[PDB]
Amino acid sequence: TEFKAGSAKKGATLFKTRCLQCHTVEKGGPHKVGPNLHGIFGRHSGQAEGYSYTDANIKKNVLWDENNMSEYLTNPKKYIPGTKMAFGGLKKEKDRNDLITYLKKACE
Amino acid sequence: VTDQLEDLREHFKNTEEGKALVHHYEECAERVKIQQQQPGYADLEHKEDCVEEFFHLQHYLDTATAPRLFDKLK
Amino acid sequence: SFSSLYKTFFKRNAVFVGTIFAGAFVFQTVFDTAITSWYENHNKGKLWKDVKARIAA
Amino acid sequence: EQAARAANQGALPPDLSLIVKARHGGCDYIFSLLTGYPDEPPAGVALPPGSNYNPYFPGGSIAMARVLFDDMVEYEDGTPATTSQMAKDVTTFLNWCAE
Amino acid sequence: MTAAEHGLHAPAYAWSHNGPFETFDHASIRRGYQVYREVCAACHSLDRVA
Ligand code: HEM
Ligand code: HEM
Ligand SMILES: OC[C@H]1O[C@@](CO)(O[C@H]2O[C@H](CO)[C@@H](O)[C@H](O)[C@H]2O)[C@@H](O)[C@@H]1O
Repeated sequence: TEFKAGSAKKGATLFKTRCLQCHTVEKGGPHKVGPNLHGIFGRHSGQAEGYSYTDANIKKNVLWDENNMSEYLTNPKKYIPGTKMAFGGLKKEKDRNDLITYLKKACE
Repeated sequence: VTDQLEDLREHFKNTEEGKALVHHYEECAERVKIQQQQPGYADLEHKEDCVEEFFHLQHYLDTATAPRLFDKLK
Repeated sequence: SFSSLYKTFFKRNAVFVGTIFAGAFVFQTVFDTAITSWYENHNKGKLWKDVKARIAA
Repeated sequence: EQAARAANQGALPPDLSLIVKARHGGCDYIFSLLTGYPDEPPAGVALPPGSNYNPYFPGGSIAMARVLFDDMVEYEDGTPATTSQMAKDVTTFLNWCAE
Repeated sequence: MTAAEHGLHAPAYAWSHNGPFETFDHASIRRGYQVYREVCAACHSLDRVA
């Protein structure tokens, strides 16, 4: 229950500057360095068709929700060791809460 | 503790010279924003950009922040 | 280089090769130590030795 | 190289062992590049999909995005990990790698 | 050559290793390695360093 709803506006800026380089959010969006994230919540990790994930990501088999997403974004390689995702991590809970809030709205 | 270079850059954007330069860039930006709204903008081959104005601004900021930044760092 | 000072050691003769070579050996040692001490002191705090000491915790 | 490019939309991140000596500007250029990404490119500049604007890079269009952000690293010695501090420290490390 | 094509001139920062009598700041090198490992290493190799 750690995830708290925040500003979707601030989350969009975080996605633009921190995730947009490797990810897309629109439905039917193309894959880049990372797989398209539409429909990520409520779905298990490493299942987007057309993208080649690492065995570490697939074997993780995480059913994505707001809370484990928060822990993942804090330190990706610590949560899913052996993953291709190269991210710095959001140490501040406010950043995570805002980013996830935007992500929830982006795929509704 | 916010970024020391960001602080210094913000400070110098506020000097008289810094404000004149941001003004010149902002004026170019507005002019470009208008050109884009015009019909058949995609077909011009002589589209103006504001790189030069942005460069003048950045060069001025660099000239002021470069010799001061490291005294603020570890 | 005072005439009297030079004469006390060399009496109007030029310095001979053997003494030049011997003097070069001593110079090499003293000069290196002198330069090294000055150089390390001028950069005190930046050297690994100084940083390794700082990491006491 | 194939794997490298596949992980960076076709671009190849160069080895950094000699980057400081392999670029005009040396430490100044490396530092200015890492701390020189504006939030948006100057007006009228069409940035090729997948590119990032940085005035210090010839042509302004670079395949590397800004990667340094405040506090992304926790310095062992207590030093505040600001963007400029990290850029200064990594550039110094890279200068040592090269020389 | 236009300004854009050439790239903005990088200004002169006061690196503590600038100057004939100056060594590198080894604490800065140490910290810089950490930045390389945690950030740069994901995309950048350092092949010539043993
Ligand atoms: C905070 C910004 C980011 C968010 C919210 C984010 C989110 C995600 C999520 C939730 C996944 C899991 C995908 C799945 O299981 O279907 C993922 C995978 C991935 N992401 Fe990101 N990401 C971000 C930034 C980045 C960046 C900057 C890059 C590129 C340098 C990147 C590269 C990847 C890759 C390569 C994968 C695949 C992992 C694997 O197969 O091991 N991501 N990302
Ligand atoms: C603070 C850590 C990093 C440092 C010090 C660094 C440094 C550099 C430098 C100096 C260049 C050369 C630019 C030139 O040609 O003048 C470069 C290019 C590049 N970097 Fe990085 N980088 C870092 C992290 C990253 C990360 C994490 C990635 C992958 C997500 C990345 C991807 C690239 C790419 C794709 C290029 C090629 C750019 C181009 O030629 O258009 N870099 N980097
Ligand atoms: O490939 C990166 C991708 O990010 C975007 C997001 O809008 O570019 C923005 O963020 C970059 C990261 O620093 C900036 O360099 C760029 O100027 C900014 O527009 C995409 O435009 C770009 O393809």
